[PDB]
Amino acid sequence: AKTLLHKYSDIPEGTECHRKAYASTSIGGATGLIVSAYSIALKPPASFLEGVARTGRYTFTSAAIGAIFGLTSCISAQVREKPDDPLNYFIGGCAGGLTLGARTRSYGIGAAACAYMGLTAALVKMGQLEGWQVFAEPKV
Amino acid sequence: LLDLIWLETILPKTTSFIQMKMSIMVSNQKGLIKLYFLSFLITIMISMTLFNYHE
Amino acid sequence: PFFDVQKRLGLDLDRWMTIQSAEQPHKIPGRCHAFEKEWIECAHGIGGIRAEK
Amino acid sequence: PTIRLQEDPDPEDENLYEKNPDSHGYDKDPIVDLWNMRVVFFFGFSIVLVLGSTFVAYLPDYRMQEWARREAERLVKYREANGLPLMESNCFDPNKIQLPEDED
Amino acid sequence: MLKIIIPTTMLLPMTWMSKHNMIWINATVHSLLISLISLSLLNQLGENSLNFSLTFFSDSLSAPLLVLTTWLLPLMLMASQSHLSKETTTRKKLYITMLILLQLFLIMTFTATELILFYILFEATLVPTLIIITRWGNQTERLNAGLYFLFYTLAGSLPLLVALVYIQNTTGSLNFLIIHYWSHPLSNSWSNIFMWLACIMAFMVKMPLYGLHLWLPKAHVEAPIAGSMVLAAVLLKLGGYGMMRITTILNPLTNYMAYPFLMLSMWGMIMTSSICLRQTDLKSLIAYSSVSHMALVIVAIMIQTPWSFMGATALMIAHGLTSSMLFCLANTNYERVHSRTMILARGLQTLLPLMATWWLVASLTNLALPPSINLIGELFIITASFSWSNITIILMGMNMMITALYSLYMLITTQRGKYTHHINNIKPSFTRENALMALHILPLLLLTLNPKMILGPLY
Amino acid sequence: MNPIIYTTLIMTVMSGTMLVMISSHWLLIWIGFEMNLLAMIPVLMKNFNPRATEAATKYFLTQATASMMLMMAIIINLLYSGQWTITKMFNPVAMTMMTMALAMKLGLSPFHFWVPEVTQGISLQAGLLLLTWQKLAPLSVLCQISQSINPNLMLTMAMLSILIGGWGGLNQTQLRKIMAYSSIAHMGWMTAVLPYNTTMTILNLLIYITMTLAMFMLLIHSSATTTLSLSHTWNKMPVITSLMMVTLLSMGGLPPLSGFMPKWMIIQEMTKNESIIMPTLMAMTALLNLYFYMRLAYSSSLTMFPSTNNMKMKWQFEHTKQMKLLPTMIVLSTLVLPMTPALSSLN
Amino acid sequence: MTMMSGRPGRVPLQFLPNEARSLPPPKLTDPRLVYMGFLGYCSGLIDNAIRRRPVVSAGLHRQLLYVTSFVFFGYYLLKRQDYMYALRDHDMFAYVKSHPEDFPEKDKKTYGEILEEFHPVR
Amino acid sequence: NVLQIVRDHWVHILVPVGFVFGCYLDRRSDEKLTAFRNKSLLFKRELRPNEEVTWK
Amino acid sequence: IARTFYDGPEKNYEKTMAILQIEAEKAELRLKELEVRRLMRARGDGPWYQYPTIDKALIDHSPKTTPDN
Ligand SMILES: CCCCCCCCCCCCCCCCCC(=O)OC[C@H](COP(=O)([O-])OCC(O)COP(=O)([O-])OC[C@@H](COC(=O)CCCCCCCCCCCCCCCCC)OC(=O)CCCCCCCCCCCCCCCCC)OC(=O)CCCCCCCCCCCCCCCCC
Ligand SMILES: CCCCCCCCCCCCCCCCCC(=O)OC[C@H](COP(=O)([O-])OCC(O)COP(=O)([O-])OC[C@@H](COC(=O)CCCCCCCCCCCCCCCCC)OC(=O)CCCCCCCCCCCCCCCCC)OC(=O)CCCCCCCCCCCCCCCCC
Ligand SMILES: CCCCCCCCCCCCCCCCC[C@@H](O)O[C@H](CO[C@H](O)CCCCCCCCCCCCCCC)COP(=O)(O)OCC[N+](C)(C)C
Ligand SMILES: CCCCCCCCCCCCCCCCC[C@@H](O)O[C@H](CO[C@H](O)CCCCCCCCCCCCCCC)COP(=O)(O)OCC[N+](C)(C)C
Ligand SMILES: CCCCCCCC/C=C\CCCCCCCC(=O)O[C@H](COC(=O)CCCCCCC/C=C/CCCCCCCC)COP(=O)(O)OCCN
Repeated sequence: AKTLLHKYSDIPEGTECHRKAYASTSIGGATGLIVSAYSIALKPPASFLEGVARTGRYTFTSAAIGAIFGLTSCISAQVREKPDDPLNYFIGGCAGGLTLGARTRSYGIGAAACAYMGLTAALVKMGQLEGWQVFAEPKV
Repeated sequence: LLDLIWLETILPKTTSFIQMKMSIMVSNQKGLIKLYFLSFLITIMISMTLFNYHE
Repeated sequence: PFFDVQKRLGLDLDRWMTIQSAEQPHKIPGRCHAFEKEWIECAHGIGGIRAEK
Repeated sequence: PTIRLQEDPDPEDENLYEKNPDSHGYDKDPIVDLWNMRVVFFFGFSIVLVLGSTFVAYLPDYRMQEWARREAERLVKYREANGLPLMESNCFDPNKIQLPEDED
Repeated sequence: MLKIIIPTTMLLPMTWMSKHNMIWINATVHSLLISLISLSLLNQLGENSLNFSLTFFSDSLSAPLLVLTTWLLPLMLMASQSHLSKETTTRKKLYITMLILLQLFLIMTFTATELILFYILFEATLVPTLIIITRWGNQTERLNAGLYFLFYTLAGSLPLLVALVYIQNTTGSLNFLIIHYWSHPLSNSWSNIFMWLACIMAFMVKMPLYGLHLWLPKAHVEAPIAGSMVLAAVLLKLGGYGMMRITTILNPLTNYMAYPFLMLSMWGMIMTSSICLRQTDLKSLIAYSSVSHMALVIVAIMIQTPWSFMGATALMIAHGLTSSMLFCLANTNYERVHSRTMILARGLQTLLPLMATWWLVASLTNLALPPSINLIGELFIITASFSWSNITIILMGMNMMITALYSLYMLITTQRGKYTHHINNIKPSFTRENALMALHILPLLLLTLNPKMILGPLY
Repeated sequence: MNPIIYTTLIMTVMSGTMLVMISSHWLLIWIGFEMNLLAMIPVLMKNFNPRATEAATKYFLTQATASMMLMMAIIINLLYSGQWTITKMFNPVAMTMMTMALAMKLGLSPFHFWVPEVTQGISLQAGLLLLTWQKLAPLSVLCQISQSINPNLMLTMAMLSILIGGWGGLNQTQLRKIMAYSSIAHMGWMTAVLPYNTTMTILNLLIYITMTLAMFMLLIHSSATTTLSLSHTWNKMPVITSLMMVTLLSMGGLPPLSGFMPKWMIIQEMTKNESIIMPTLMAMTALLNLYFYMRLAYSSSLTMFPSTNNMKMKWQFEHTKQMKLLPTMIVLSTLVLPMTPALSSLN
Repeated sequence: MTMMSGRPGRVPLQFLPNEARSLPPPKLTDPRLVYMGFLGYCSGLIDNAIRRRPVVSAGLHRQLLYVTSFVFFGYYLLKRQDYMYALRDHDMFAYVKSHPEDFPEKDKKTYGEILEEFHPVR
Repeated sequence: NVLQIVRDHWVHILVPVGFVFGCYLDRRSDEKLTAFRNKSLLFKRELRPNEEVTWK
Repeated sequence: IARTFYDGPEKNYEKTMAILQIEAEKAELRLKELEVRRLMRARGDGPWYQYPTIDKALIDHSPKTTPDN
């Protein structure tokens, strides 16, 4: 639940890349499990082996994306000596996007995923820096 | 190359393709209650733990 | 939303059954009549936000 | 029927000059067309174009250009006789300005 | 200011209570009289604006835009009554109602004191335009064009709304006078960068800026004649007016956020001007010349100098008049041969001598021949750009060379050479078309003698 | 069905909704929901036609499941505090259960699947009632317990409803499924602002109700339930298609129409609470609704589709029964923006 | 959240409290009332259009009733709206008065003493 | 004979009177913004012995 | 032209003064209302945001068949 997010967030950015990558891999695996559950519910896989294969495929894809994103973002934040910079998250974003393109075996998806995941990750970094609120507590 | 192909490809054609794909994915439910009541069960379970187990 | 016709007309359609400290048959008290009476009295009219604290 | 529907043939365009050789191209009715021409010409060329241009040409000097020229002449005359600089580097007086405490 | 609005609103019941054969006469006469009344707003002050009331005000930037807007309605009515002959009475009145509603929305848009009211009217101008394009356009592409027109604009302006109600929550007001007097610098932060983008991209799409200009060659080409006239002459200038109005809050953030847009404008000027050289559709060539001309207005507004603002105002007015005239000139040939291909009807100077003179004058103003106000605005923007950076003269110079090339090419293809042999239905010019050209061109030339009337609040 | 029986079933549906709306005791609110459902089931089956039976069965199963979770939440709240009054819901597990039950009743995503099927399976009058009157009771309950509502869950379901309604509407040729997906999107808009301001929720509900009533009455007037059937109406009653086009443009949310007022009023509210990303995503997502409204407008009013020969006979007859509130509903759904400040009368 | 739903002393379904009588009533020539009447006139025109009757002159009694009903409802709607805004202003002023330490009166410097950064445009 | 002209040409006075009415509505507006009439530091002036307001 | 169609600069000048005063006051009031709403919502000590509690007049203060209530 919330624990997986704070496990990633508690590690400082450009440090301990192994632990940051493990946390991102766990987050990705959870996301892939949720996607697999909904996909199996709304589109039955015609047998148990096919359901297991589809679930493993989706979960491995998501976990691989998370691992690559975390590893490259931490490494970039540590070699450039510039943590708190959204460019590291953009580079991680196309790390994950190119991973997705490789997993689905298509160049167009890979390039689109570079662009969109990198932009989204850089935006998330900007929101962390500036305190943007996705869900805002009512105050007025 | 630019005006008729790539400028079309990046802004409007990409948007139309993505929305069409998402619409097809969303609307292609056969109408069997056995599938989306199981979906309801998954949704209820997630809510209890993801949003409920941290208040 | 909530249209308070009971308050407007003084009708009492269901308020007799909301709390356990409200006029039971044969004056049988709830297990926690004193506690709920004290809590209700303390929080009366100060609003929900104030009462909680 | 190898046609998909019942449809009118596409009609050929009408030449306004066939029935009104001096047609002005405003309407099929000759009288209405002629009055459309007269009204467009009078209210466009005689009223808005000529009278409007005349009105704009003689607009009063609310932009205060002649006023500014007169004021500038007055101050140039006054300053030159005085021997004071023609123009001042600072628009706002230094006495009314409170700079921060010290340069460091 | 209601002395212009209310007479414009009375054009609706007057149109609906007119005889079946009198709607065009009544609408033309009374829209011309409204233009005459609108001429009184040109009496501007040198220090502040004409603050009519809490809601409406007029400045030296919005007054020429208002005059052009009111002047364009009679020309649109004259240009529309030929191809709407076979139309039923109620649909003719509906078309005229669309035009009147468009004028009303534009008039209120140019004079609104508060930015949210300006936004609401500037977005309301979409409905009549889309209805005009998708109901009275001639071809099957007009539907797609409409969608392109609708969603390019809205995708730009939906963030703008979110920005505006955000600003009022922090500064307390959206009144433009208060916004200008109580102005504060924009800090250099990611939140301010995205607020800057939300305040600017809506106007950039309307100009349009090279890269998000795709909707324009569709919408202008597929629209009926009055639709394309109003799209080119007034609706493109909404972005320029809004950018000029909203730039005050933007500083000092604009100095570095303007670079991508300046690069896009200074290169897309060349790109669209060169696109005009290989264009088989005449109306499409005229449409692309508009993008090439508005790139210059974008550059002038981004560099933020008094000479650039004066030049941008002058160029917006001059382009409105010239592009409207060119669209009408192409429509005259289209209503003869029923094709927009430029090489289909040639040698027309032999068959239509005076319309050839109209073509020549329109082409001369399009390539900014001195001392036309096209040239005044262009040269002011070029001088300000030279001050911004000398290297700009290379790009600016190149654009001028290209603009003259596709203008005269457009003239040589359609007017010179020998007339195609098969065509035999080329009738002599009507008085309506000749007067429509004259009422475009005479005000343009007359504005040369009093250019301060179109140079904006920085004069 | 007998007209007296129909009348008394309609009165029972309305009485259940009003019982929910005037009750201070949770048990009476539950009873109002039960009474509403009991009389609601036969109204959906008024014309037998087995698709109506299917829609009634699906609706019954969904609403009975929601009622059970609602009762369980009431009992959990009572267990953790001997309270029956509808208030800020002292227990958070009970609050989550209650929010999920009410989201199932309203049809918010992801509990949204039933709305398109039930709406397609019933008649247009039944669809009108289902998409207008049935939303009042759950939203009136949510307004009361809004202070204890968890924003993260409610806003997640609101964004999901907006996205899913917009995406689902794009694929539809049937008019009732289009109306259902529009309803899902507007429910998401209603529930996004609920934790911040219930007056905005009420305002959006009222504007959506008048727009939905106008649209459903215009579809009843021209007996069209498909896009191609609606494309014949220009050749029989052009005025109806013109008013339909303006109502569709208003439903799209384009200014200066009435549809724009709620979104404009919700975004502003969310900006006073430092919510910027959420309104921007919602406003950009509403463009999908606008697209599939514009496509219907293209089909019915802005172009003329081919007609049939027998339509000529229909030229000789008039619409017999008239809907008296249709003109008022159309004017209210289009030309009401200048009176926006009157929303202060809703608080 | 409901800002004024539970304001003390509020009568549940009143629509027009007695204290609202202390406010000036809207004038019968109020531009908002004229817009309500215009809405009624448009409703009458659309009624004639749908019923396939002469739009402008079909039923003058019906058009008059449309206009009159819209104006009559709008008058009371305007009264309630004005009263509700007056209540908001009254409460906000009273709360500012009763919480001085939360709205401290600040002595204001003049522009001669404030140091604003200058950003040249070049 | 007057009806033969008026009954088909009265739409010709809608925009003229709509102009006149518009001017009137401007003047009334000017009557709601008089809080500083003859009160500005630049134009404050002693009234002429007969005049009542510096502007309308 | 000036005598027939226009007014002196003072009319526009002082109308601008009045308009600016009204707009500045409205902006100040908007900011003050936002601050009052924030404080009232958090504290619960104002007329606004008053959430209902149990009415005290519902309690039965009678002997309860058992001495300890
Ligand atoms: C108004 C504004 C104006 C702007 C608007 C217009 C311009 C914007 C739009 C135009 C550009 C957008 C296109 C982007 C990629 C689209 C690919 C695609 O459509 O896939 C579907 C399409 C269908 O795939 P399929 O049908 O499923 O598979 C069958 C294959 O078609 C058949 O298979 P195949 O055997 O024939 O070929 C496949 C294979 C075999 O490849 C080949 O056959 C031939 C070689 C192709 C790649 C060669 C690249 C190496 C050399 C290029 C170096 C840079 C350029 C020179 C710079 C000079 C510097 C002074 O290709 C590869 O293995 C290449 C893998 C990746 C290597 C290239 C990626 C390097 C990234 C560059 C980093 C830059 C960082 C900043 C640098 C700063 C300093 C400049 O895939 C392709 O066929 C195209 C693949 C080639 C993609 C690389 C070409 C683009 C290079 C630049 C991309 C940057 C643009 C986007 C910016 C934002 C992204 C972060
Ligand atoms: C925040 C402030 C604002 C709040 C806003 C509130 C919400 C606003 C509105 C929300 C949305 C409303 C949507 C309405 C949907 C209705 C569905 C429908 O009727 O079909 C459409 C219908 C379709 O017509 P059609 O298909 O052409 O006709 C063919 C027939 O259906 C063919 O059928 P047939 O051949 O069977 O024909 C039979 C026909 C002909 O009728 C007859 O022949 C009459 C026969 C008389 C039989 C008498 C039987 C008596 C015995 C039964 C007793 C039952 C007791 C139940 C109570 C038990 C309590 C424990 O009867 C009917 O058509 C329907 C009759 C309707 C009866 C209404 C019953 C009202 C019950 C009230 C409940 C509340 C009571 C208090 C409860 C307190 C708590 C406990 O046309 C329309 O209704 C158009 C839309 C009308 C909407 C009205 C506009 C909204 C309201 C505007 C007025 C002002 C409202 C605000 C008032 C403010 C307070 C003063
Ligand atoms: C000497 C010869 C050369 C001189 C040429 C000069 C040309 C100047 C006039 C030409 C047209 C003028 C342009 C119209 C702008 C006026 C609009 C408005 O600003 O004027 C209003 C004034 O309204 C007037 O009525 C102006 C209306 C004039 C309309 C001109 C229409 C002429 C066309 C005739 C058509 C022919 C009929 C059909 C024949 C077939 C202002 O309201 P008002 O409150 O007062 O002013 C406040 C200042 N006060 C306090 C001093 C009064
Ligand atoms: C085709 C027509 C489309 C319209 C064109 C619109 C153009 C929009 C471009 C926006 C202009 C600038 C945006 C932000 C300013 C700088 C961006 C960045 O490149 O510069 C560095 C930013 O640092 C890093 O590079 C972070 C950005 C990297 C992640 C963003 C991905 C950008 C890739 C291009 C995406 C394509 C844009 C259009 C999308 C459709 C500056 O270094 P730094 O000192 O650290 O940051 C200072 C900024 N502060 C003050 C706010 C803190
Ligand atoms: C035809 C295509 C045109 C495309 C136009 C779309 C681009 C518009 C620009 C971004 C729109 C959203 C901006 C939000 C409005 C700004 C208001 C604001 O200032 O809020 C910011 C917050 O800013 C944001 O959250 C914006 C982040 C982005 C959210 C949505 C992502 C949209 C995509 C971003 C990149 C695209 C923009 C450029 C694309 C150009 C068009 C191709 C700060 O507020 P606070 O939270 O209170 O911070 C101070 C106290 N903490």
